[PDB]
Amino acid sequence: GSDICSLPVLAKICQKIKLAMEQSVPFKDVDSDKYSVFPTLRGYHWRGRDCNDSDESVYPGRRPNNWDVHQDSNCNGIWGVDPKDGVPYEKKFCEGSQPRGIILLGDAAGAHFHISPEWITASQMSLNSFINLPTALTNELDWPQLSGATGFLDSTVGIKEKSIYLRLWKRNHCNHRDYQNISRNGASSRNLKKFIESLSRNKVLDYPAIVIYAMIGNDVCSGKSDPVPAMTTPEKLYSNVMQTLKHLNSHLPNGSHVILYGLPDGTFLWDNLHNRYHPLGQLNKDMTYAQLYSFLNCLQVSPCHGWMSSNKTLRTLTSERAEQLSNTLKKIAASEKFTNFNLFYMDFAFHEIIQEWQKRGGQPWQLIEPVDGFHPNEVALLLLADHFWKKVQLQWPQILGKENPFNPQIKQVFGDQGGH
Amino acid sequence: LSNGHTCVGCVLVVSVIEQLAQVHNSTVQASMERLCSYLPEKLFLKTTCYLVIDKFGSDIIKLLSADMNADVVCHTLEFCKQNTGQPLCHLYPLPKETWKFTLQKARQIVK
Ligand SMILES: CCCCCCCCCCCC(=O)O[C@H](CCCCCCCCCCC)CC(=O)O
Ligand SMILES: *[C@@H]1O[C@H](CO)[C@@H](O[C@@H]2O[C@H](CO)[C@@H](O)[C@H](O)[C@H]2NC(C)=O)[C@H](O)[C@H]1NC(C)=O
Ligand SMILES: *[C@@H]1O[C@H](CO)[C@@H](O[C@@H]2O[C@H](CO)[C@@H](O)[C@H](O)[C@H]2NC(C)=O)[C@H](O)[C@H]1NC(C)=O
Ligand SMILES: CCCCCCCCCCC[C@@H](O)CC(=O)O
Ligand SMILES: CCCCCCCCCCC[C@@H](O)CC(=O)O
Ligand SMILES: *[C@@H]1O[C@H](CO)[C@@H](O)[C@H](O)[C@H]1NC(C)=O
Ligand SMILES: *[C@@H]1O[C@H](CO)[C@@H](O)[C@H](O)[C@H]1NC(C)=O
Ligand SMILES: [Ca+2]
Ligand SMILES: [Ca+2]
Ligand SMILES: [Ca+2]
Repeated sequence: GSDICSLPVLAKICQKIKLAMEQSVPFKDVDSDKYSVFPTLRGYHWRGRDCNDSDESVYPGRRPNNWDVHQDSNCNGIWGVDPKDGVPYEKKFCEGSQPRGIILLGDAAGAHFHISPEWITASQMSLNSFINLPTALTNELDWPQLSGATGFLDSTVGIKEKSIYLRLWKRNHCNHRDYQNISRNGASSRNLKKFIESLSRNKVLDYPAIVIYAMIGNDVCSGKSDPVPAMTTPEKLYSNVMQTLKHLNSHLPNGSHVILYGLPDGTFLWDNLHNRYHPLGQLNKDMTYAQLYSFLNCLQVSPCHGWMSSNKTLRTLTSERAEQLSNTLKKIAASEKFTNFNLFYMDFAFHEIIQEWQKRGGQPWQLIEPVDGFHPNEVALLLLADHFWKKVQLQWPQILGKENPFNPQIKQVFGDQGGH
Repeated sequence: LSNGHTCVGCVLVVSVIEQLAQVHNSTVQASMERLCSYLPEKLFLKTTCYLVIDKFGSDIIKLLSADMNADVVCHTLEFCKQNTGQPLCHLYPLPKETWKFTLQKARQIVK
């Protein structure tokens, strides 16, 4: 009787918001092409900003509509005609460069789940602490605009590394805005089918895409008292992934690439954090991550009982299963073939990330979200993107394409290409 | 009514309230007013914060002014519930010998 959502005008707004969140598509999306002019609520913080929200045929990643003579049809900021010779700018600057988008099929880490310690640390709390809170809530507490795969804002942390998207734009400026973070906090191989349709890519009308499949925890993470039986089996993961890959084959244009990320060895969490104080326990040094883990497990609300546990036996079983699921992904990429994309596998390899972080004078505990003591933070995600880029450069240079020779001219004629 | 999430939430909120009053060496009432004053008007966050004070503020004041930690507060106010035979869920060091006596006293305070 109280709820606004039964009011005359707000009823349709309510349902539209809920439907958008159910489907993980932008709430503000007039032409319904899944790209938005609004940042949050699955908006352009998650995907490229829609340069024309009144034209479903205009969105990031689309092949140019007659070389974008009269309209920038792919929101990359490149359009018009050069009066010097009458040649369309997109033709001379982008044709033959083989543009491509970046797509992340991921979980809380890929979307960069982050509860700010400023929100719960009384010693430093102020009015400025919560200015970012409305944005984070309407982003489901994710920060994809700063993530390691699809981040495009200037980083909070002091390290220079960029997201995969911005490294892809830098290589070929025609890829401006062609990013999509298709991730959910609880996403796994089991439930990716429930929002795989939120992916935007037309097999025939859009450019190819690099797709990162990064279900890197939820298949072995659970809050149940006995979390072992709840973990995905290698047989079921294979079955789940194959359905996903089969779905991608009928949506991705030819020339696409799918990269399967292995699962981490989460034992480094307990090892590096169980003695350290949680933000809530820093004022009076009376709460550690060990105390937090035990609290959450008693309540059965831990994001990952298997790894966030004092029970070494359980931590060992979780990594063992994660190793088996990673090997299953390795065997899918090595042996499964699809007409419209090539497959690749990459170990999570967080030990290599720690070593790199240690080279720069850092310690492992500084790579984990302070509040939840589980997810990798912005530092770790950018270091994972750096490791990703260099490995693909070394092993599969074709995935990233070639450096576009016309990048300087694109910058000179179009500048920031419209921003994000 | 009460599940594992309301228990976490209560312990978090009461913990921040208690630690704000300590940091600013203030009363609990002033700490709760400080917290809400920090929260934006957007998304009804500030208003919702003041409504929580309206409903639970007076009980929180009485318990926190008697030097009971967030665990005792949230169990007393029924945000956390120890079911028969099930283990005791707590976030801060807990002396088991006196827990029930402490909880008994806490109930008398808000009675
Ligand atoms: C080091 C291993 C890296 C694993 C990264 C991927 C993690 C995926 C599994 C976890 C899924 C997820 O993060 O859980 C989300 C919500 C996270 C909530 C954490 C809150 C902690 C308790 C309350 C905080 C107050 C202390 C699942 C979801 O909500 O959908
Ligand atoms: C976005 O696209 C629309 C057309 O789809 C442009 O708006 C006008 O749309 C109607 C036809 O649908 C007509 O008034 C014109 O054909 C369009 N305008 C022009 C100038 O052609 C709109 O201009 C586009 N937005 C941008 C920024 O180019
Ligand atoms: C530590 O973790 C282990 C592994 O989960 C628990 O051992 C039991 O293992 C058997 C089979 O190996 C399972 O069927 C039981 O369900 C497990 N116990 C529980 C409670 O789930 C062991 O109990 C854990 N230790 C503690 C103190 O909980
Ligand atoms: C101290 C007052 C402000 C505190 C704000 C804390 C934000 C709440 C975090 C809840 C996170 C989980 O719920 C994630 C989820 O599953 O959605
Ligand atoms: C006394 C301070 C009040 C503390 C507020 C407690 C917040 C309640 C969290 C409930 C979370 C559910 O809505 C969603 C879920 O199931 O995760
Ligand atoms: C793409 O697929 C077509 C068939 O769909 C095939 O003939 C062609 O050789 C492939 N080439 C590339 C670059 O994907
Ligand atoms: C804290 O504030 C009280 C006033 O309520 C004052 O008497 C006391 O000296 C203060 N203590 C410190 C350490 O600031
Ligand atoms: Ca749109
Ligand atoms: Ca559009
Ligand atoms: Ca264009």
